[PDB]
Amino acid sequence: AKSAANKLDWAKVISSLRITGSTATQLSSFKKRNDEARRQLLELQSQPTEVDFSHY
Amino acid sequence: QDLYLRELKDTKLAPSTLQDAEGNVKPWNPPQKPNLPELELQGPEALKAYTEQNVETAHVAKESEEGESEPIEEDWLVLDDAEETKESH
Amino acid sequence: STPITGKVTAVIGAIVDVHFEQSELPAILNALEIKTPQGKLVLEVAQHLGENTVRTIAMDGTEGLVRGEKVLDTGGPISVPVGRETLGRIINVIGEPIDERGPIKSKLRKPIHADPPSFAEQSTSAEILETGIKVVDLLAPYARGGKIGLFGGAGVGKTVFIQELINNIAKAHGGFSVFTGVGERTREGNDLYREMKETGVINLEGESKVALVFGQMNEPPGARARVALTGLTIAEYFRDEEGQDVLLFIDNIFRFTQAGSEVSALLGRIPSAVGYQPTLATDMGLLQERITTTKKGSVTSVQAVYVPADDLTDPAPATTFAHLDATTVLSRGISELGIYPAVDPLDSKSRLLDAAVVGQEHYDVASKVQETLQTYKSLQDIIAILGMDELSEQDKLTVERARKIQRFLSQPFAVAEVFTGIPGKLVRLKDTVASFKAVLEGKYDNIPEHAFYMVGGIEDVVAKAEKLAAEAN
Amino acid sequence: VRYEASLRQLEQRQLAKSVISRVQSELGNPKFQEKVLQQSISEIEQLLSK
Amino acid sequence: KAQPTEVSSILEERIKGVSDEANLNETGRVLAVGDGIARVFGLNNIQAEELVEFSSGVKGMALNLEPGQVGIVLFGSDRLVKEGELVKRTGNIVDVPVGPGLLGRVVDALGNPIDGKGPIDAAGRSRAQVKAPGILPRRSVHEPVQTGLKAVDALVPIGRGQRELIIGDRQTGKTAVALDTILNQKRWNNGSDESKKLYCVYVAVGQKRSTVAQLVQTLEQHDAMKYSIIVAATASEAAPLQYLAPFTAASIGEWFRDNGKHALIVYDDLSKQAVAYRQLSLLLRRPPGREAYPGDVFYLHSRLLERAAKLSEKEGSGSLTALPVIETQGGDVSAYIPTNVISITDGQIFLEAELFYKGIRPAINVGLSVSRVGSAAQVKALKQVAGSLKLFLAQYREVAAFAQFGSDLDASTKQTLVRGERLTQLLKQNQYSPLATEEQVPLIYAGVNGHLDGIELSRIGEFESSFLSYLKSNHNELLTEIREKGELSKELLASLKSATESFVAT
Ligand SMILES: Nc1ncnc2c1ncn2[C@@H]1O[C@H](COP(=O)(O)OP(=O)(O)OP(=O)(O)O)[C@@H](O)[C@H]1O
Repeated sequence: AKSAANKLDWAKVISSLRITGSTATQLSSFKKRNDEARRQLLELQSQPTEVDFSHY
Repeated sequence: QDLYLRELKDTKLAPSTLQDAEGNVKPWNPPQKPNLPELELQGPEALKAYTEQNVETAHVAKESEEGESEPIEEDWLVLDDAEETKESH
Repeated sequence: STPITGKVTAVIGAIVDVHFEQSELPAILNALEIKTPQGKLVLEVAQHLGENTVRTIAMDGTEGLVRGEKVLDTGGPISVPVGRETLGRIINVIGEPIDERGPIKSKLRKPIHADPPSFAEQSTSAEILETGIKVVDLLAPYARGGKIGLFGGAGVGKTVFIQELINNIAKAHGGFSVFTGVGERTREGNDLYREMKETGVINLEGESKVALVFGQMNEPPGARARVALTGLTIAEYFRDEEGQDVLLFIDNIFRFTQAGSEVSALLGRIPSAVGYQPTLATDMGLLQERITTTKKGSVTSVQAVYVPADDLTDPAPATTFAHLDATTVLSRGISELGIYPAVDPLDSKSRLLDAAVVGQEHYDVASKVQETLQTYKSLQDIIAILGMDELSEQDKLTVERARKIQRFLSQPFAVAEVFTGIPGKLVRLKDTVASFKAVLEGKYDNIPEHAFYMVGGIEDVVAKAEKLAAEAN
Repeated sequence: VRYEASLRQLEQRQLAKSVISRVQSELGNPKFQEKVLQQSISEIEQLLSK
Repeated sequence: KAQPTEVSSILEERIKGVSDEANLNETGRVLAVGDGIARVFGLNNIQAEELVEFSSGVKGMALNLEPGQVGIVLFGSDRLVKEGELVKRTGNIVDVPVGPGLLGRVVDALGNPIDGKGPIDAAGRSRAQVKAPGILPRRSVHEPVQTGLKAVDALVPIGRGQRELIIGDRQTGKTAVALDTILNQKRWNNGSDESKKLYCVYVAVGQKRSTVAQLVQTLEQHDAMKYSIIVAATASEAAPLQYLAPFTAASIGEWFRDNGKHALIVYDDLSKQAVAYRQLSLLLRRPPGREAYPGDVFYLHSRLLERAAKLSEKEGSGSLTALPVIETQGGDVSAYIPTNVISITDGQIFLEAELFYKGIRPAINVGLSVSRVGSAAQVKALKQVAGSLKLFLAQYREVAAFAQFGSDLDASTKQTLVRGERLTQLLKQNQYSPLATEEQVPLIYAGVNGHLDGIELSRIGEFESSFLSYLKSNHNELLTEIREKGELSKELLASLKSATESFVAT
């Protein structure tokens, strides 16, 4: 359900067309892009965080 | 086949004093018990890192904080610099 | 005791046919002796014609053989004395020294046609061998237990380069050197021996750090097709017994391919394409795959290449280049600018200049160095045409930085202390990467160009900067 | 797990040089004599069987 | 501990049991061993290409029979086979262990494993010289082999059962394409459906020991060794091993082919197999042909590569797909060997050296690399959004030498030149990062429809990972749509255009 957040962010991108010279607002969206792109590879990267006592 | 039989009996029994009864070894001049189960037993923690990686360091994360509960003397600066951006906008 | 005595039935040039009496025959690649008034004459059995009759290739001159002489057998392959007593002793392919320093009191005698190491023992991550010369360990690093193609004709400091490798492997990794001249010119064989005495890598009284194997040109071709194997076995005993990282120097591998051509054309096998022997890939592999890295130690090989008629689709360089991990070119246009060594930067490329092995920082620094000298070379025409006014600040700084790097590549040698007198600086890798990194950043642009010529590291760069600041005022 | 496989390889190479020791143990015997009887009765078993 | 001695003693019982029935209607003396081949007297009931065993462990294949004597080629160095020894005949045409138990192992040409992981759990033996399947149990290819490279699945697609050639030059990035394809098949080898899994058999011939060691280490870093089969015939070992090893690996492939499953094989590289074959035919006095490969060297690569196609439903819908690798000499496509592999395989991926010299890795020359039955078996989505891309790169290649004049031009050539440079910089790819088709569609889709034209040329390399992470964080449902459907409908296309123009706008 993150697409509503990002859809309203691109809505504010085509509305931040109206204010040229954005200092750090797009950089704040860059920081949420940074850790949101980090968290998905973090959750997909891991194994089930346990020692496999049956086989291993 | 007594060829096979005597071969396998010497095959079983000639290291059986190295495996069954621990009268360590007659032909090998260095001793065998301080090779693998005494020296090389701590081998993998002599081959990997000791007391951080093998003890594995169940470690507490550094609790990173918020903007330290100070709105005023920086929200007014953000507001006036935003006035300056909208001047430049 | 129980000798296997037969008669020589046929002498054809360098081919010798030996008849044996029945139920006695040694297999292929076993050493046979013939006693002469001049010494011993060694044969290696290569083909069995049936009829209890073998056919060998010579290992020394085959004049004067009466057919019917007794043929003594030694069972195994060509034995070589190995170990500590072999150091500083010029051994031919037979196993006898020719420096007239008496017999070599070595402890074992090893075969040379051994097995290459099995696949479970091949080391599964080729690390970087810290050689010691800067431009080697920066741009085209030598693979630890890999293969290195050292190009270029003589007279560009190639012997100086290879003695510098000897001293730096003696210092840093403590490894010994085994030099092997297959097909080596005899005169420059003696000149190499004299120079290796005077540079200190051969001490006739102390502990020398090299074993010489000189298979001369005037031996029959069966000799030169095994001299490299002799040097290889002297490498293997230092590898798998005492556990070191040993440098095997081979000059010159194209003459080894000629030895293969003439041995397998004297045997009457049909010649291949261009005229090299049809056992080309296999009899290059039996020399290459015994130079590798096991879990005990490693032997890294520096072997030259005479490119035939300046052409690289000829199968002898086109077969050597399916094995070489890293090339190193000693060009003309770099020693012509008075640079020691003359490791040309744009040409000497490695298969182990990769960030997954050398690390990210090393690969970044080396990539920026290659692009810097690349842009420098692409600018060197319009530098003469237009001058330094067509350079923008994007460009004139790159010209300055690249002159700084090109002067910075030269290194004071551990062997040019009787040449130039400047004592050699064995530069580590962790100094080298950081030094080139700091010059690529721009933290020493104020330093003049003259203080970068024949400098060890960034610390001696700072010291020479202060000394030339003092001499200018 | 890697070190366990390495220790198994070391056990196997120790028993390989022990096999060399067993070759040295076997080859001094009058099994060199006694074993000709084994071949004799074995050839009796093989060649009669057809 | 003594557990392998237990197993070896059970094998001693087998050897002692075999000694109770050992009567070798065969044995003959070794008359003469020469030229690396043996002549044997006796053996009056041997077969053509029957395996024999000398008295030193070196096996051999009896490849010719004459009235009087039999000529047996060796399978190793001739240092072991001595004159006057004893030649038992095994009884078999040359076979290798096939079956699923080889997955993970590293064998040489005769099924002897050399990894050090015990004996091969062998589900059977199969001949090396199998007749290829005739024209009736064949189906034309209709399933994708998603290699994971961008440019391969963009331009030159590979069908299950389509023999494609990776031709190139020395140290020009030939092996990396096959290695990236094997690592891309991890998408389905972790999965559950058999008919989407794709087993990889990598057959290293003529290469160094340490290269195959590093390649096994690479296929255990990224975990490919639950489905890999390495057949190694390294250049230390002698020539008829290299003549044999790709054929035995093709028998390994046919075992997976007949049993319904799908499997990829990689020959690497057959220009050293023809080296080994010209060695074996120039030591038996057979006279050479053009450039001294012997006159039947077309037939060798024929009878090798023709044991790989797509079986129809009548035999079980299994498959075998081959990627031979040919080392040419300096960008040549017209020596005698690379004009025989081309005249068998269904197309080329000509990895030209000049483009890798400019760092564009992998260096597929687009205007030369073509595939013949690739187009009928691509993923439907890429075929919908790259039907211009081959023609557009042909268009850009037309104006390649026309723009070197430096002359000022019209608007259309500048537009195509900018879009062509963005596409050329776009198809680069780092090592060991294959992109699945679910991510190959949007990147190519951003390339086709002019969205990149505002970006500078250097940002494109990080534009790739940025636009991918933008789609991974937010429009994950579009990636699942491309995964499930494999096809872009109109609504999917419009949503994708919105999701492009969003991230394109910043
Ligand atoms: N995508 C890539 N990323 C990084 N490096 C690459 C890539 N593609 C190729 N290379 C480089 O190409 C070099 C050789 O790769 P590869 O083995 O495929 O070439 P090759 O011609 O097949 O060599 P050989 O024929 O000896 O196997 C490697 O050192 C590798 O670093």
